[PDB]
Amino acid sequence: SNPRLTKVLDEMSKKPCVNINEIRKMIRNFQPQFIQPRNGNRPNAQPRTVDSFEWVVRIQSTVETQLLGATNTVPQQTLNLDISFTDDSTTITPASIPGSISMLDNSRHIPAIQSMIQNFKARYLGSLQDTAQLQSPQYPQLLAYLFGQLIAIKDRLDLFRPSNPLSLADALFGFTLAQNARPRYDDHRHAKACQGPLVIPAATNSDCGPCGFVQINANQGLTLPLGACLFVNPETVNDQSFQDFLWLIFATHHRMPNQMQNNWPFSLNIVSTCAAPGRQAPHAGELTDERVRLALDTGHRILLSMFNDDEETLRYYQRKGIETMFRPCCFYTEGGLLRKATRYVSMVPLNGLYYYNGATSYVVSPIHTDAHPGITAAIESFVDIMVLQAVFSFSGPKVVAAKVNASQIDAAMVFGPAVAEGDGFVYDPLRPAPPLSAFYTEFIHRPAEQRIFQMAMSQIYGSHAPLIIANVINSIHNCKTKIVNNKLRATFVRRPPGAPHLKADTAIINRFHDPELAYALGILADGIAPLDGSHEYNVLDELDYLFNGGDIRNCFGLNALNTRGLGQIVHIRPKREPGKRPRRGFYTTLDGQVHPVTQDAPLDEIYHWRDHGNLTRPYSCHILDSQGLEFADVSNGRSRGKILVVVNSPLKTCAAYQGPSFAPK
Amino acid sequence: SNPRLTKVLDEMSKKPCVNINEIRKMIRNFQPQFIQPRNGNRPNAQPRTVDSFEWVVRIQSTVETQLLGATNTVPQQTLNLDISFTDDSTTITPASIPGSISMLDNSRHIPAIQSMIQNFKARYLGSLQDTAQLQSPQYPQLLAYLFGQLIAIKDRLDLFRPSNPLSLADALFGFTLAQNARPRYDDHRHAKACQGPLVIPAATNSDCGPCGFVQINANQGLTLPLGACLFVNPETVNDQSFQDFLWLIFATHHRMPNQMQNNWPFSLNIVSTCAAPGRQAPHAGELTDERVRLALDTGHRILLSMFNDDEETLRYYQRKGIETMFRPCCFYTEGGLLRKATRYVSMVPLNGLYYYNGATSYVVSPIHTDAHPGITAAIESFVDIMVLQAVFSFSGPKVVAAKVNASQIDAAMVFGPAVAEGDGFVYDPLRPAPPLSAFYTEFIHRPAEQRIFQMAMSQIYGSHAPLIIANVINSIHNCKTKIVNNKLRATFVRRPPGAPHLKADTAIINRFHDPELAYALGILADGIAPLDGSHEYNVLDELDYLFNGGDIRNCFGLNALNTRGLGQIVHIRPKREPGKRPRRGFYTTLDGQVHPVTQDAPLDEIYHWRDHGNLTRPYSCHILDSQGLEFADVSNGRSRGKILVVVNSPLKTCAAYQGPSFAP
Amino acid sequence: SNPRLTKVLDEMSKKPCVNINEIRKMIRNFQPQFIQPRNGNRPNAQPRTVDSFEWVVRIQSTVETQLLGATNTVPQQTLNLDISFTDDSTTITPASIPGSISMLDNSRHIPAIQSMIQNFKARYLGSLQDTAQLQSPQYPQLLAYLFGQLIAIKDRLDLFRPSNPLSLADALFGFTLAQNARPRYDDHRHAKACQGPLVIPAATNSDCGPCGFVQINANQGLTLPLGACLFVNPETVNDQSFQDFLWLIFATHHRMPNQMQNNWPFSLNIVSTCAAPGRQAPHAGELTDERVRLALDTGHRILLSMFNDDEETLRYYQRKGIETMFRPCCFYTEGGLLRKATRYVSMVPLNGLYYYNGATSYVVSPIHTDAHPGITAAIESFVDIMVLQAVFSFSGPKVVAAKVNASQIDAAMVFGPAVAEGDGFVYDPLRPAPPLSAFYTEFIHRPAEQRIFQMAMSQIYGSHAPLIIANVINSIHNCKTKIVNNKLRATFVRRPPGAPHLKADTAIINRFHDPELAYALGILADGIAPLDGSHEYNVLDELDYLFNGGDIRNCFGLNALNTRGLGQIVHIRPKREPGKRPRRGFYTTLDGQVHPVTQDAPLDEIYHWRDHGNLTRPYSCHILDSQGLEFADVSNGRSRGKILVVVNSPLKTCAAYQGPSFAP
Repeated sequence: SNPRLTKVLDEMSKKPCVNINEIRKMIRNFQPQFIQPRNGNRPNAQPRTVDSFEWVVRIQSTVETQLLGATNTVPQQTLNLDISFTDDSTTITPASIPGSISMLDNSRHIPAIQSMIQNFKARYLGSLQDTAQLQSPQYPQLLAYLFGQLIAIKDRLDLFRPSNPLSLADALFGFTLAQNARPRYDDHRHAKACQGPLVIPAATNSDCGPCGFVQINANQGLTLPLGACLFVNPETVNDQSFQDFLWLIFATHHRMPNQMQNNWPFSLNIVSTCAAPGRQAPHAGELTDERVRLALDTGHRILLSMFNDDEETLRYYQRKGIETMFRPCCFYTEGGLLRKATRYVSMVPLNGLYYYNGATSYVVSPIHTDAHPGITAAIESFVDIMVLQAVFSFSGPKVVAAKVNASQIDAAMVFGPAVAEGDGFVYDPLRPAPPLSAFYTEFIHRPAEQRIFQMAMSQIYGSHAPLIIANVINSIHNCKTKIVNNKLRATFVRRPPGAPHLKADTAIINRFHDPELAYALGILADGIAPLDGSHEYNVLDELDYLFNGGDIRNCFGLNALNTRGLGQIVHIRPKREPGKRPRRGFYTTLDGQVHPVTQDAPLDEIYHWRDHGNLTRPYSCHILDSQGLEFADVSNGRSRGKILVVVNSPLKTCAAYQGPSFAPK
Repeated sequence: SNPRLTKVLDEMSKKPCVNINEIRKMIRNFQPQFIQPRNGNRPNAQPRTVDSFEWVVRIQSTVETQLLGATNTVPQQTLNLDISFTDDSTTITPASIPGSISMLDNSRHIPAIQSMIQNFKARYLGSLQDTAQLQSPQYPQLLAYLFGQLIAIKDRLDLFRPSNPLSLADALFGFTLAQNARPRYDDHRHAKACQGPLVIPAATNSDCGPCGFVQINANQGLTLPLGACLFVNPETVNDQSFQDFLWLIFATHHRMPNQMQNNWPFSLNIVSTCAAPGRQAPHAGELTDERVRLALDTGHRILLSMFNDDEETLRYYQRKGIETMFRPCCFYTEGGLLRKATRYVSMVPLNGLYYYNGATSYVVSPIHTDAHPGITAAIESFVDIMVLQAVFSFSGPKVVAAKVNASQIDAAMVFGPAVAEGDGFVYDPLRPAPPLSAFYTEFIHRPAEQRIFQMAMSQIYGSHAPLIIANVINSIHNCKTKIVNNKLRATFVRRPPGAPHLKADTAIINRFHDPELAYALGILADGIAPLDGSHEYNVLDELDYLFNGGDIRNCFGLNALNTRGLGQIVHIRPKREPGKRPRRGFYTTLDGQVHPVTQDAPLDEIYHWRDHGNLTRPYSCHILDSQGLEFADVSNGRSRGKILVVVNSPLKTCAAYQGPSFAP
Repeated sequence: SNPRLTKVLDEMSKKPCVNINEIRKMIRNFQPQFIQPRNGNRPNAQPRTVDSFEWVVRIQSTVETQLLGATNTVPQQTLNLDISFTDDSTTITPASIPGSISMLDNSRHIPAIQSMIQNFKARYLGSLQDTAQLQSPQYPQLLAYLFGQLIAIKDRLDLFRPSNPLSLADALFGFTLAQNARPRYDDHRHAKACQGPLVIPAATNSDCGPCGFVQINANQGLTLPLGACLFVNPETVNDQSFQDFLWLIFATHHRMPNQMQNNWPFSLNIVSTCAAPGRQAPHAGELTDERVRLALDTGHRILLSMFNDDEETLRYYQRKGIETMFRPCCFYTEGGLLRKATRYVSMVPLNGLYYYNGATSYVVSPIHTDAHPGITAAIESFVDIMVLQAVFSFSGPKVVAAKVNASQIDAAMVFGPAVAEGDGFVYDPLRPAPPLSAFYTEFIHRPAEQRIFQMAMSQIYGSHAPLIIANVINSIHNCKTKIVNNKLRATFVRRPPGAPHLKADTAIINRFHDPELAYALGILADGIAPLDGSHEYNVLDELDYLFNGGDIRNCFGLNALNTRGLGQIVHIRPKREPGKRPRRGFYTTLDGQVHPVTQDAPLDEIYHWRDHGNLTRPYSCHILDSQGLEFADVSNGRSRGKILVVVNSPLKTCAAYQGPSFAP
């Protein structure tokens, strides 16, 4: 019993959303055109070490409006997307909910492992023949996360070509470092990486690279260690690339923050049937580019075999790991927080029994070889943040404002039309700000911003939907981020810890980036209607739609003429009620003031809004309420013409303007 | 005929309880993080000897809630799950009920030794079957208990690095100890270990170490000793690991207190065809860690062989040997009631015939290889007590009070409808405190609790449950602990002298720990809702249910707002409903303090209680009864909000919340 | 529900496949004729050492056709069936699937040795049944593999007379070899034999040669060793032939590479009632050919006795030991894909108990007595690969290509209807070549291929098929070979450095050799017509079928006339059939080169291909697709002639052409 819900569901059924394969196909293979620090210009030559956490590759995209009837031409705007590309952040949390993390099934690792432990094992420990005690939990997650981090290191070094280079292996290990200095990469204020040169662990009897080793032979003993066990044939253990891959994984695991390092120990250790190949501990210049690449390949093969050859969750965890160092940069001065509350993947210490003999499959294009995986991971994340944006805004702007002496019992005041009763909260400013998990959770549980999310994600990803959905929900539940009174100034990565202040002391907490990108990519988009082609506009009625609780963005008939001469086009007068009583009218802006209008007068000096061109803040709630207005016309015609807007962006996907939406017709 | 019990049984059948194997598997590789003393904090450098009997390994677990559609920030709480770490108690008692202790069948042992004797042409008297049956039955129980005790000593001495350790063996054999000094690993008030260096028995003719030895000679008379006989092949008697294991057990048995060295003699006799290797008592440091590890492995091999290759009863007894060192601590004021009443194991002196020529089953994951055997052993006990709590709190909170005018009036004198009429007991304080056994014995044997406890245990364990049920029934049926009126303060391990009296002098004898742990583990949970995720409270009805005796712990809205609202959201006024004489509404707290409510006032001015976030004492029995009360809200429709709760405990298992319950 | 598969199964059932025995019988007495190097020609005098790893024994086979009613003389072609002769590879891997390796039952061995021990009054411990079951299972697999390797070494050294031979034993024991020199029979780059003279183990107290010896004494303890025990009667331990055989095996086992001497220890222990004869290591020439022949015979007798008198599994393992020297070579450009993926045998270390008092079954025709064991062993492998090829090429040619724009587009991008949609794979060349295992594993496990491969193998072999099926499935499921883009040139044995890229970079991974051999042998043949006798072609329809993707090898008329006509017999013109817009007919070759056909022209000017008489590459996948083409003849009705083909191969068997097929 909800007409809007059923209408939207039927629409989404009519025009299925574009599954992610198109996004991957489009983004996989273009190099960035130019990379520069977010605020300013790049220097002549890049410094020795990435040290300013603002460098961001950007993706230009512009809009030009064009129409006859206006006084002068309209200047073009630059809707460009940015990618953080330097700053670090955590993404792994221990919390969980039912679907947040699942354990794989060792239904094809147990037969072989038992048949290989029954024969080559001293004939005095007894016959095992039970195939039921080999039931340790199967959680091969953290390996993929570390793999992703390693790929991220490689990509970050490639993009920001430093002046004096070093081999990726050399930079990662950091042989020629100082006592407690930062690694060659990731050396800045926010950097979180174990400093100092990496230390090889020890010179024990049974070594097989960085991890422990146990053999199964007659004149020996057998005792499976506690962590994970990767049972492999003697052929590969004595191979070369595999040893290098193990060393690389170990190396990237010891650069995590010390505390998080203690939480999730690197417990891998291999068991086979041949003599232990002593640890090699490469140093100075043993590993080189091609050898590293070969090791990466073999490692990917190993991980795929560990995942029961799933390759869709593998790519998921790999993306999530690579996301600690690449991520989209917000676009609105509000502060770019919608991402910060959706970035956590639950995890558990790795464990289980794994057997690896061959390949069992071949994937045409794995993530680790696609010409800068960082960008593709960042955009793969953005294509989800935008869907979340679309679902939250399904009802209204969902503002959160500040008022002094607000009741510390309930924080729900009605703001007027265009803001549904549920949303539109308020909070005292002089006390610590709210936690921002006290709103989102309340938003994504209702059976209107839930089913939409369900079906949209289902169409985007298909069978491997639940995992993402479940996980993101968990992220929302425990997010410590808080709302703040500051601005990002649109040329920063983080709020400058000075005294930026809000224009209206309020924050809209459901906008992350302009919906135009959502339309272009084909994903779901809401509210705001698309602007790419000829449009019939009726100012005399569009403006009316505005003052009764709209937003200017839908009203592309106004922005065109905002200061091109709208003045001598339309007048506003209080009301001409021919009967009961001649009362006067007024309107309320996003602030509290309720300045009124008494007589006929040109519109240009009653509202007088800032003119950006044809790209205004979509959820700014310019006017909340207004009663008693007429909007007379002051020119025959000249208020029922045409307008043409052209937007060309480099990320136009395959099915660009054929996606579901429910913006006013 | 009872409907509630039928409903509970049906629900339990439909939703099976979690198998024990998951709980075992999820602890094998748990790394502890806190080893602080229970009360204070770790000193800079660890001592040289385990003296303060207050240390505890703390399994931290955090819960924090949030008020959806509000700007309030409730501080996060802490589920402090404490495991006692240095304190000695006894879990052995020679008193058994019919099913308590079984007799492992010697079906596969007698024929092998018969054939051995026949092959080596030894002249024995009488068919070995009847002589085995009457002369020596087959009870190997003891030899597993000592093994568990040894593992526990190792684990204890490992976790608490005493600033200059020696070895497992050097702190066990008491080399360089004064004749009155206590062993290094256990030196504190009221310990349970004999002191001074242990003395090896005199070297007689034939010895296989610390126990007698008898060799079987061709064409020569053979007569068995009186204890237990462990026939072995000659290849093993000359092994170093075997003798080292034997020595370690002998040492562990001569360290338990003096009086139990004359009731459970460690009698054993190795029999083989070798030449008596003679005892080679290790004297100086000569038992290195790898040698001790090999000793433990071979020992577990022999033990598992003796138990007819069962590995389940063996695991049970090995664990029961460990609680003598590692115990699960209580989480309430008047604790040490459930654990103190379920620890004993019925036992018989070690005797019978055994045979070990080679191992047959390869146990993949024995106890002693876990990350820390103490923790694994303690958690299983915790599960047992959790289920026992679940069954006990099936029909109320089971209060016991100390009212001076106890004789003048009968029971149900003070406890209104809250405490189910039939589960409240009183006793005048002139006499000493009663014996807890009296109450628990009557509690357990009611058909309603029996028929459910049996099913729960059977689901948890399976074919091996009956031993555990019988043993716990015996233990609870045999307990000397008294319900002492004093308090524990929840910041100690042993009750300190001079502690203050309990709250209202009413001990509650069901609680041992919060049920959230039981929910997380996926085991049977009592009638408490699981604070897991999104909740939709309604403060009016919720509050009304409280004043009918219900537990505040089932009221989420109140706990969330305990000090952040409820002074501007809800009021209390007397009911003026009919035209009859107006009456002053009143409600009765636990101690019989009838409280009158004459003039309507904000709730926070009529009733109070400490704010523990959302973790309040489950069965605190706050309001016994109330009559004539009304609750009206004074907020413009924002008294029906939503809350979110997150419980990220580190001991969550596979069956997260799939376990049965009473009030879903 | 699948009709094609049902038809194939019905046809296979109606026409049984040839039993393996005929193939074995038709090779026992085959005399090879050519021993030239694969590439060049035999030098005047043979070398003194086997170095060039390119020699091959060539089984020549000739086919020549004739155009009935014509004066043309097509030159005779040559089915070059090459058998690699000096090249070492490994066919051992410790990785098994459930049916891969069985455990021969010790039903008839334990009782005999039990009775022997009882008769000789030896004091043993424990009934031998359970000790056999747990302490030592019965896997004699290894000792047959070494025997096969020894036979193979003999055969290799025999065929290639190295201009001054010494003996089987003098080239095996490495007498007079430098500490770095390699053994005479195997001295070349990337060999697989340990170098230098082999060193005898030290002479201890009791030895029956190169292995330990234990005698059973009346009224004396007896304890078995840890490896395998081979009880024998005293009459044999003192025999010369037995010890010579034992020495030969020991020598062969110490010559295989160093790293497999520590994973498959040659552990054995003779047990008897004699006096330890002591090791008598032959040192100078003292193993004459007749003595070695006797050694081999007695050895095969003992082996057959150990295998429960099976002689089928024994033959299989003996053969599998030989391919390590003799392999069947490929007959295509991108070969070494099928044989490289089906060679491994799952194995377990040698152990258990055995008993040999006298032979019981007299195998008439053992392997080692054949004219040349290498050839006989290689041919059986060839049969296995032939059947495997037959099953693989059941639904198309299974192409794999290297297109740079692989990611941008999905599969079926280039391969028209010719390559069954679902059997074409691509990969960008930026990454290294994929693993062949990935493709083959998916190929084999489809139900359609499984249900036919099983039946084919069962018909060929019988009760012993399941071992072979399981072992081949394991091997193919475990292969490290990569699909390297390079070419082989068909005039070598090992891929030479610097060879040119493949044709269109598209490897085809079904072909191993021409199906005419499979037809002749009477085994299952893929969907290729057998060019046997009189044929009645019709060039028009035949040519039309080609341009629908069919294989040119099924078009006899075209191949016969490839360069003798088809420039004056048939023309190609665009189809002008309807009144719609005329369109330029086009056809697409393998590499996606769309070819337009605008003006009608003689066929030889539109399409070309090399003339190999009538033996063209079977699955070359010439024309993927074509649309809008017409074929009209310009000869006065002499385009429907007859042809004759004669295939007088020297390895024809009884079931000449009675085997099943797909397109009869």
